[PDB]
Amino acid sequence: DAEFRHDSGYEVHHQKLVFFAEDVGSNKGAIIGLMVGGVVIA
Amino acid sequence: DAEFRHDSGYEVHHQKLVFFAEDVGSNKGAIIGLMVGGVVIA
Amino acid sequence: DAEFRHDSGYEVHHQKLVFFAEDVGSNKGAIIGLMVGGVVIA
Amino acid sequence: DAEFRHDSGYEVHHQKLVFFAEDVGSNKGAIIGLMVGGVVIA
Amino acid sequence: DAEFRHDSGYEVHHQKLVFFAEDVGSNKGAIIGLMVGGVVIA
Amino acid sequence: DAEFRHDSGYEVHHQKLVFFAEDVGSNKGAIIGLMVGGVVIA
Repeated sequence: DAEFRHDSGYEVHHQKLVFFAEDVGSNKGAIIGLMVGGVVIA
Repeated sequence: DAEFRHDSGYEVHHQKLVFFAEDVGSNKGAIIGLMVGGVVIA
Repeated sequence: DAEFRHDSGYEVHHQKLVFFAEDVGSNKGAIIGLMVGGVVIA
Repeated sequence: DAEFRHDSGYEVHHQKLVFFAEDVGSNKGAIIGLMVGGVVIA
Repeated sequence: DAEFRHDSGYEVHHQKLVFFAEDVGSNKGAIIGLMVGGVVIA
Repeated sequence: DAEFRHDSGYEVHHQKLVFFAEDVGSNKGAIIGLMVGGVVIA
């Protein structure tokens, strides 16, 4: 008997690429990328 | 007996590439891309 | 009997790439990427 | 005085995505693509 | 006086994604891709 | 006076993604990718 109780709100379980989550102040250079050679933020 | 209880749905998995989620202040340079060589944000 | 009770608590994840979590002051150079050679933030 | 002497190397740069170069034996599964989820080779 | 003497050409430039170089025996599963979730080779 | 003599000895490589170099026996599972979750080779 396999009883899997998952009352969550997502379907990810491998790679989760996302910035923030709740609430931040100011995003002055928010970047999230693998092998990203080159990026300038004021 | 396979009882899978997932109160959410069936989509978005393996790779989740997306910025934000709830609500941020200001997106001054929000970028999310792998192998992205080149990007300038004021 | 396999009783898995997970009320929105995915602690065991593969790869979780995300900045912040609760709330910060100012994001002046928030970057999260593996093998990222090159990045300038004012 | 800017003297740039480049006998070769004027066509590709930044991102060089290509398989092989001189000569291999057998290509039984030669793949080169970023974010490529799904591929089966016998 | 800037004297740049570069005989050779193609070889590398920021990102060099390529398999092999001289000559191998057998390529039974040659793959080169970042963030590549999924690949089966016999 | 800047005398740069580079006949076959470059330094600006940044990212060099490539398998092998001289010559191997058998490539039964040759993979080169960052953040590659998932790969099976016989």
